[PDB]
Amino acid sequence: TVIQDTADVYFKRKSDGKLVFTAEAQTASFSQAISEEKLRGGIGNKPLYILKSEKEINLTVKNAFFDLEWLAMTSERYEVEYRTIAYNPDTEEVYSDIYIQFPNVSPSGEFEMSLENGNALAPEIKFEALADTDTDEMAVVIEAS
Amino acid sequence: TVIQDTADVYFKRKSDGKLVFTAEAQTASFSQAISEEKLRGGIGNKPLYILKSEKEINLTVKNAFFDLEWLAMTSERYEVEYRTIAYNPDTEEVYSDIYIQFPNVSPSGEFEMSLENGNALAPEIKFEALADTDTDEMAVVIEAS
Amino acid sequence: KDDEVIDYIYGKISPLFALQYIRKIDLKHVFEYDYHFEVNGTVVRHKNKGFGYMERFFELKESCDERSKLSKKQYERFNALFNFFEKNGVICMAKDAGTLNTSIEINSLAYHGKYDVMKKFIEEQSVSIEDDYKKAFFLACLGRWEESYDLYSNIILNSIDESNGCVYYLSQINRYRIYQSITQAVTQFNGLGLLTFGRHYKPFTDEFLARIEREMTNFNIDDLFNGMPFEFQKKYKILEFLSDNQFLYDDTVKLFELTNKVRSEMSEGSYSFGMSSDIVVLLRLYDNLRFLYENCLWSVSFHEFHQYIRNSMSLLIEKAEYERTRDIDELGFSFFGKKSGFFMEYYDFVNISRHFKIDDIKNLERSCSIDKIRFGEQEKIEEYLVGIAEEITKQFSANGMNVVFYTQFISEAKAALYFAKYVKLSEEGLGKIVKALLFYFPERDLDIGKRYVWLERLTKCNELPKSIISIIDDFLVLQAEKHIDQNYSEVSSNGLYSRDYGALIKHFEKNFISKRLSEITLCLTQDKQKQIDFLFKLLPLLSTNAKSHLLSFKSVENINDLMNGIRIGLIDEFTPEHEELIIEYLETRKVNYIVEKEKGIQTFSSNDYMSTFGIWYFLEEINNSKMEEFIGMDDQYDFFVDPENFDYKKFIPSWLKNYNDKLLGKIAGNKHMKHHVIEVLKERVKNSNDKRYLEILMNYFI
Amino acid sequence: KDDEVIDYIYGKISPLFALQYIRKIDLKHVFEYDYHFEVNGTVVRHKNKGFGYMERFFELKESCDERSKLSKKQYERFNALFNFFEKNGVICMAKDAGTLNTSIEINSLAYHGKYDVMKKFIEEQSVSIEDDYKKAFFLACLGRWEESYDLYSNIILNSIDESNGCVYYLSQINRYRIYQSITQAVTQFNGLGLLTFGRHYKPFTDEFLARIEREMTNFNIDDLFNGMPFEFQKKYKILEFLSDNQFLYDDTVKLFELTNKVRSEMSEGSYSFGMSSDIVVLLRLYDNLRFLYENCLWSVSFHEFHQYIRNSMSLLIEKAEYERTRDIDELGFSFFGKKSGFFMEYYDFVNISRHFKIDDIKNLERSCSIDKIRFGEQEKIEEYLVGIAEEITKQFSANGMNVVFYTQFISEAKAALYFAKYVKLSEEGLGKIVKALLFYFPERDLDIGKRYVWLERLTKCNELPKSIISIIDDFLVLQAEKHIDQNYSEVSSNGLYSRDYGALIKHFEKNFISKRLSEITLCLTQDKQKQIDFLFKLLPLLSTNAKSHLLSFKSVENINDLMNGIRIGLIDEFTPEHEELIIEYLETRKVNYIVEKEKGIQTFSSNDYMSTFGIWYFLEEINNSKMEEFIGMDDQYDFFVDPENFDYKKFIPSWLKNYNDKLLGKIAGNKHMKHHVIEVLKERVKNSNDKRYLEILMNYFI
Repeated sequence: TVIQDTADVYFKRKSDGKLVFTAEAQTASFSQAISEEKLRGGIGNKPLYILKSEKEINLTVKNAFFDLEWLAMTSERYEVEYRTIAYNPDTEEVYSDIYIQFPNVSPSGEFEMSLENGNALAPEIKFEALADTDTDEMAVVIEAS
Repeated sequence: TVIQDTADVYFKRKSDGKLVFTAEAQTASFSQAISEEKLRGGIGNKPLYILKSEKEINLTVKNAFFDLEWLAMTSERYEVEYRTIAYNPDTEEVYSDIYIQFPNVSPSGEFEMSLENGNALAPEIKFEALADTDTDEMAVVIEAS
Repeated sequence: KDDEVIDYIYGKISPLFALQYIRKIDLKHVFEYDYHFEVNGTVVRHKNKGFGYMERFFELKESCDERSKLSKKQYERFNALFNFFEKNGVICMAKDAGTLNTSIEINSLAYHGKYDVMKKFIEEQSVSIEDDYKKAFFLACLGRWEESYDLYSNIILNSIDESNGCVYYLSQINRYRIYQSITQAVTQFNGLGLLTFGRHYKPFTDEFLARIEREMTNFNIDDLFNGMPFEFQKKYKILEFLSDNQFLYDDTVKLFELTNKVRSEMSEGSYSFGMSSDIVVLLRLYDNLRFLYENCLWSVSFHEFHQYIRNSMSLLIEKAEYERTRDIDELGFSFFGKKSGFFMEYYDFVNISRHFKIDDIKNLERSCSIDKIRFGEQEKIEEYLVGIAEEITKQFSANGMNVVFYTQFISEAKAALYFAKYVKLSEEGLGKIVKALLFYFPERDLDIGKRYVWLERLTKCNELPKSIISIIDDFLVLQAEKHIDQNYSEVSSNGLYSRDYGALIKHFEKNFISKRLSEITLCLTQDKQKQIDFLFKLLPLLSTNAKSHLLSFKSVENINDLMNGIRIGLIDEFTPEHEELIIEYLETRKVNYIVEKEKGIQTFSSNDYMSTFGIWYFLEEINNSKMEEFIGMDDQYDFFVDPENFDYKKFIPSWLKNYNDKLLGKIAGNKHMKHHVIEVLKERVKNSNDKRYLEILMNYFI
Repeated sequence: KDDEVIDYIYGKISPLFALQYIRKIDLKHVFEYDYHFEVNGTVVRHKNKGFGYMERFFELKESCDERSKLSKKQYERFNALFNFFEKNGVICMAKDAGTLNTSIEINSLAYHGKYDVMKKFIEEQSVSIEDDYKKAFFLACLGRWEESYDLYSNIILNSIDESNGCVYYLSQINRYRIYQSITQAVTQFNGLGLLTFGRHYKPFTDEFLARIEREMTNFNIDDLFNGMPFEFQKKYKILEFLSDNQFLYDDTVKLFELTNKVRSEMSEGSYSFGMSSDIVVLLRLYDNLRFLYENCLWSVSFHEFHQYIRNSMSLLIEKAEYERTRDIDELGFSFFGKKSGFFMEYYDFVNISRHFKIDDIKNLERSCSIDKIRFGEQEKIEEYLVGIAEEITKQFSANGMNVVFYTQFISEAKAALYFAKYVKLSEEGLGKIVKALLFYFPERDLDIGKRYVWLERLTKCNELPKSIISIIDDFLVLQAEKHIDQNYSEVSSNGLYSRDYGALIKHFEKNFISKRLSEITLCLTQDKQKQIDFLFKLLPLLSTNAKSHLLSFKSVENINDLMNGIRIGLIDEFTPEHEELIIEYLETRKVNYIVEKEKGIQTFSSNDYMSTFGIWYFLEEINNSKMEEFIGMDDQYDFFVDPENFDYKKFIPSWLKNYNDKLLGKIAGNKHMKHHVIEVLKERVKNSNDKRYLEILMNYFI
């Protein structure tokens, strides 16, 4: 009965494809607001209209485990493979599974060296989906069915 | 800097001219909601109109100190003598004081039987201003210049 | 080999069967932080030097052949460990975790609503020291705090004799708590009970208080654990946290941080995978409740636990409301769609009833819409309610009643009868419920107005059959009979009287003529004028001949009589004499006001009648022009009689939300008031989104 | 006896002089609960059976005659006590006190972030162990953790024999805290340091880490107090609060209980009198900050304190925001003079900036309206911000910035620059801040999008002078030069680039041309195609000849190129080639979608361009019937192309935010869809509580 989306996140070097770490999905915030310029500082004309809305995808994982090879060897780019089982309301456990992926992501963790005095092991790593001029965001979804 | 019109709540017996306790007033909630027959069910006819609004006044004090004589001697009715100093924005400190009273009140507190650990020193007594058929609300305001 | 892991786990768990239940969170203390035991049963590896600490045991569970390789002794030990780990709720090692199941935990009748079964147990002869422990908890729950204290001392001696460490420890803590409750009760009695009643109750005799004070003093549980034998400390490190007097040292902090996290989730609009924050909130809550109750700890009465449970349940309900009003994004729907709703089972009803106070239930109902969520286990809730009503009726019909039990039980009964609005009830259950509500419910706690509004709430969901109408008729006739004495009057904290009972009866049954009231009226004469007024209040209920008799005996003579007559339908129009009477009342009020101008003006009861006269003037009911002369008396009066000249800066939010339907339509009719009223209305709703303001703004004005 | 009173209180208070400051509450531990020292300053007569020596002391403080008859030594003792009680904040008894005042007086160098004076005091010679103590705190605050650890060891070595109990005890606490800091820091550098920084930053050398690991092993902090001599613990009970690792639980739970009370007061709509629960939390918050910072304890760096102060300040802000909008009721305002409104001061700014996060500052901004609160003491805040910018520029002007001090200071600098939107600054300060932000803020910790949005935030309260235009032009030209390389790609987390900096410049100053970019263009060549693309974005930001050169070198025939030309004003109308190109893209996407049907559907990005095309079609821009054939990808496309056919159940309300005023008006003008959008919005603003929906509803009242 517990929420049955124990997703498996694979963090792999986008440069070569070498697996970096593996973790358990914890949360995924989506935000869409027009913070470009001031509340309404966008550029427009009588015959011109441009969608200036910008959106950020923020992700957070837990219990990340690092590949031995990567720790050994040590513009860099990284990809995240989100692996979840599809659970429709009619069939709470469908054989078809949903593959999410964020091929481009930056390890911009908000941990920022937290020195709490508590004996808890939760190195929650934040992620922001980086973009480019051609690609608005790099998130991609697929349906197995 | 903080509220500078400390309230003096004199609780006196209504039957005879004796004082029961004195306390430092803490808050005064007011409520006005139509609950007669839920929000609908009140009397209504084509040419008739009757105000069925029913309102309640709840008071809470602190650090109540009861008269020695009242303890010694012990339909009963009680009166409250809220004593604040009227302070206007133009005159933050005024010689004139505001005198609020509750001649028809019921001494009933929810603190009764609170068994907190480390015996507490906040005997916050609640008060409900009982009404009557003739008097919709008994509380009265008078400013002494 | 397998025998090694079996012996190791059984050695760690051997002395832990004495407790009827343990929180799983504390199981880490058993294994020295080697594994982290989540709430959902998964055992996540945290630290380990060897192999087969626990994973080997799980594999044995999976592979029956591995369990077969064991000797007979190890076979029985593994069977016992399997039974215990099933009972606790611990699941397979986290490394291998499937779909874990989450439901409310199991509990005892002590937690449930069972008082008669509880008294039968006390009557019987005790079997073992565990039975004495349970009996003492039951006694302390039934109000006989002196008897519970005596029994706790008895079992302290018995456990000293039998060398049962856990029983000794738990008895010490519970006995200290009962002493605290008794002493605080004596002090609060002498403090306020004199004011409530008039002659202070002394359920606890003074010599008994001196005896308890002399028996124990300068004793603080904060050191108790340090005195227990070292073996008990090494084995039972789970109970160490009970010793402190500042109970709930850690749980409140975890609640605070989890609550801030949950509020951040609601604000951000962020989805959750795996066990969310609310799920761990619920699991922690039920682990705490089960450990306290099923192990029979007396610290469930104290206000700390009540505050903790209040916060947990309010957070859960707020989160459920949000999940019911949270807009879903297409990618969010891809992550999850059609998430399960919030089911309020019978356990949730019992917890909300026991651990809240009526102002707090009011707060919850104000913030959230509890009526939109569907309830479950209707039959169990109805049984609990009927048990409540039967208990109150049995205890109050006779003279017998314990004041300590009154304090410890009336809050629960009040909250349960209040929270039974949404649960459907059986006709026999409803009959017993109302019969206990209207007849034998004390007047010290519930006065008439609160009684009426609770009756209305019960009416809401399951309507009234004819039997309940008969009960209400009996109540009304009892009031009429009580009305013989001259000294009798009517008092209502909320301003509701018997006329509203009559109105309820009449609205339910389009025709209902009560013969007993008519007989009493025919029994009345001139000398019983007070009863004549009372019977005037409930006039439509009685028969025609009684109506003629009463109308002969008296008629309208003042503003109060006119008000009641227009209320209960005899007078459908204002006669010239009546409006003349209102004019004289206005003149009297004006002279009083000009006299008081030197003093501080006040309008509390007069404002009601003046506002009503203004409303009638607005509605084109009264054509008398003299009322205009009294302009400037009261803000609302001027607002209604002459809105144009009235300056629109005296508007109060009280009127701006507690508006009135037909009057609302009429305000919408008039442009002159409409401009300013809609301006202030939209300003106020923009500044704060209050539901009633939105309803007014969206329904009538536009 | 006045002399006995003075001698007794002096005997109680003399050891407290060594401490720089002591909390008001903890004073109760000094007198063994004889008096309950309220935070306000008063001292209520808690249960005691003594002389009332505080009463006589305050009498002496009142009457000059009483203190003039004191013996000389007693006179010096009395005036010393007077000085001490003036310093701490104690005033008089509760009955006598009529009205009191509050202020914040933290005056440590650490609190005002004085880094230069800190290092100067470090390098200057010391004369006493107190000086070494302040030096060590300064070093540790400065990031030189190894030096701070060694200095603390030296301080302990000297203090154990110099008989300074307070210094020895606090130095033990500080050494443990710094050890924890270094250990967790190296653990973050080893594993997560590689991922985060891209290197194995090892500021701490291996032998040093081993030295600390074996130096203070098996040191239980919880025993520290019990190890100190008896006299210290008897005389300094106030400091027991610091020994436990899980300290400041008491303040966390007491903040939990005063958060429940204040929330209930918001819910009911009450009217508190005397000392509100908000005043108690404020006093406790600035009594904790002052104690810890003034006494120089390292625990002020950890995360627990950050969470505590975040919750306290957030609660104060929400309470003030609520009170700003309250029901009038003509009752509360009359009691006290005017209103004790919440206004922001420099101390509040420092607290918010240091102790919050950017995600946590956005929550407080989304809940309340911070900009309505009034800010005071502008000059002090300008000094703080200019200091921050000077430090960052000085550190990034060179290649030497301590990695452990760069982790401690970047969060504070980020929060300060973020929260400096509301405060007012001088033109010199604006130039300094903007230049530091744009040129020397590390690119790993603040990428282009965040940089742009923070610069935009700063320029809201203060308009842009010409110096800011010059600074931003310099930074932009630096980027243009950097883009000569054919491997330089931009990364924008929020979706904002250098083109948006150009937008900000050409917005705040309508006429402006950067000749540096013009001369860069004159040297532009076909080989540097990437430079042509980057510098093509800022077309109005160049000169006429530069524009001609850029136009000659490349055309605008591509989807991204067409979008850029639309955004920068290069192209105003879609030519036949343009419509053909977009139709070509739509056909390619159609075939891709057809393929995806059999291979799963991916739709996030192309629906962006398709949505823009649909909006263009709605507004009568695209005049080709071909777009109707491309209908099939349901992501706002059909809803804007064929409103009637589109199933309005699929509509998502959240799409309304991204539209503009013109688009809102045009959609409202559409009759084929108005009813369903308005009903969705009204049920959306009735169930949810987002104001922006109510604004869209004001647009949609029609």
